[PDB]
Amino acid sequence: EHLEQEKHELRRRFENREGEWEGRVSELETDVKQLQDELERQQLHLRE
Amino acid sequence: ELAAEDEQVFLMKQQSLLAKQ
Amino acid sequence: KLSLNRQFFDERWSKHRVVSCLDWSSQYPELLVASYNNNEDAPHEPDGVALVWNMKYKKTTPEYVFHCQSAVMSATFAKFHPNLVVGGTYSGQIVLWDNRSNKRTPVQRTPLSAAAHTHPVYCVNVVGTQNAHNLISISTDGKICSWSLDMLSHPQDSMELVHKQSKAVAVTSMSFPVGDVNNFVVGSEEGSVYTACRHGSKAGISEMFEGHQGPITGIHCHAAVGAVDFSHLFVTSSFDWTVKLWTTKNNKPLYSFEDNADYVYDVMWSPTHPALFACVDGMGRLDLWNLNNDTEVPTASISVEGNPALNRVRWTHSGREIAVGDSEGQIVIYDVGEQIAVPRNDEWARFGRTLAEI
Amino acid sequence: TRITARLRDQLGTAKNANEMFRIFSRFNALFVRPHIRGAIREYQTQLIQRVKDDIESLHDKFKVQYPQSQACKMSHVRDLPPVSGSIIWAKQIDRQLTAYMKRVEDVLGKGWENHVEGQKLKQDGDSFRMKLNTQEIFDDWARKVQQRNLGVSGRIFTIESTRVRGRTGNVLKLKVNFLPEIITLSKEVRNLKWLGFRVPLAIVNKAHQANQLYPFAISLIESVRTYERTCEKVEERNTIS
Repeated sequence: EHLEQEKHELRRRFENREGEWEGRVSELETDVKQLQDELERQQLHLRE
Repeated sequence: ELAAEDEQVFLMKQQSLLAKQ
Repeated sequence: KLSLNRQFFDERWSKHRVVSCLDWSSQYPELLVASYNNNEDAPHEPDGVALVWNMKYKKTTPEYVFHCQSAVMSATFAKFHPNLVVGGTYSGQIVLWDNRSNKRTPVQRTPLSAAAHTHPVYCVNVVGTQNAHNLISISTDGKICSWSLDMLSHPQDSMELVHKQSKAVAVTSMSFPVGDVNNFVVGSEEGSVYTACRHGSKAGISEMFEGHQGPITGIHCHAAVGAVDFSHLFVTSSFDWTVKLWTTKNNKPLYSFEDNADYVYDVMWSPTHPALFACVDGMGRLDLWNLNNDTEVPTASISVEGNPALNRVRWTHSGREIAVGDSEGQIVIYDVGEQIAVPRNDEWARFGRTLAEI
Repeated sequence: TRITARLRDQLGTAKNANEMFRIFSRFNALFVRPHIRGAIREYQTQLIQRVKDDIESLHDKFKVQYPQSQACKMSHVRDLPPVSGSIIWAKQIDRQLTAYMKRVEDVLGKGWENHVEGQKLKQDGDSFRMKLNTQEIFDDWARKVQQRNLGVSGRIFTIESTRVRGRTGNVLKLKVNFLPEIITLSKEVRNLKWLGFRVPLAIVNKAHQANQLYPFAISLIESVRTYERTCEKVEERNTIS
């Protein structure tokens, strides 16, 4: 029973940190996308 | 005559079990 | 112009409750079923209540009463089972009431198992032919389940609705085109409508719309059918005070109305007039917009006495009357003027030209 | 010059700020010509007064606090938890304030803020905008939730006591080990993530797990309810006991 409880808590912390990793990856990709948009805008301003 | 424990008596038994813990 | 015709209010049952839903029976167009959630003022009373009133008689008493342990978030008539009234509750049990039975408790209620619904159900409908009919219900978890009215032990079909990256769609409202049974439209709390397919290769959510920036309050498809088909059109109300007129083909707004200085809580087409539609807000205003006459200002407007916050609105089948339920468990019926409600033969072409213009 | 007569025609009908914007919205080609802009400048000083009233009225709606407002009552109807409900109610007001400010830019053109009238209205809008901050509400909830330390834990079942009419002893009814607030955190965290607030990862865990425990939790109370509902049948007829 103690092994079973430990296994369940490991699955739980596993999934929680996995969701955290997905959120971090999505936020960094959002930063990359926004900053690329700003680079496009600045190049357009350069040509203007 | 085996008879199912009533809800009240079985739950008083479970109260006794939980309380001592 | 709107004329106050009839007001329904039961002191014992409807008092201190919100009106959760409304519907008119097809075979009995003079019959109106309304829902009521739990009353905080009366915890001992039944939480869910559902009252059916009548218009042919002038008696104020509710023609039929029903109640249940769970608060009724939605209700409707069974189109092909005239004795039956279907309801979806807060806990997710699809309750059913038979008017023949003297019992007020639901004769049937679905399990709330993993197979069945497991969240509040805000939209239920019976769609199909007289030969074939299916009870589609959706919960706030995105689970959509088809049931048979004859058996509510286990659904006909069941799945969960997602659109991208397996993100659950908290569905808040739903509608169908006229005559269609496989393809439907759902307005979630995202502010994003989804055209979805019930069954087939592409079953699930087919399209996204960005649209509203707040929760959608109601979604309703075009009901009037005539010379020019407009079933591809639909309307969406939201918490953002805005009412958006859309079509299936375009992915972006065809038009958005923002005259309302309050949360617009429901929107609905007329069943006869193609351009006309109605909406109701929480400030206490019911507004009729006739896009043939104007896509600019309410064609008609009316405020219920005391300005109670209007929650639900339902057009009658004939299109000559509108019923509205407020946050006080009080129903108001307004007869529409014949000039507005009755469509002229050119109203269809007028709405076609208006849609071409935008 | 004919349009100038129409500019007389259209404003005399319209008294509300919104009304003037619609007819003003129609005149899209004439924002290039500084002949109609002067005829707009005839009316400009009025339109800042009109939109000031809408923002005033919008501020008046904000004066009534969210719990007092009808929105809180009917948000409660529509399974919207309170803290998220207050945030959403505030967010819409801020957006409609922004919507009015965009009309002013259309009415007064670009660089309107430099106008003496423009400075005053902009100051009025900014102060109201500050009052509509929604970060203050979300942060307090994260602190308060962490103070409460929600977690189902305990046991799968934790029996509670209920007084039943017609029985002198308290009737113990089997209950799934659960608290009413735990429902709200599932909805609050779900709402807040869409709103854009970065919920604490700890509270994120406590909320989803209760959400993931909800199907099993309601699955169990069916067994409790069915086993209960079966028992009254046995109570009805002592013979089959």
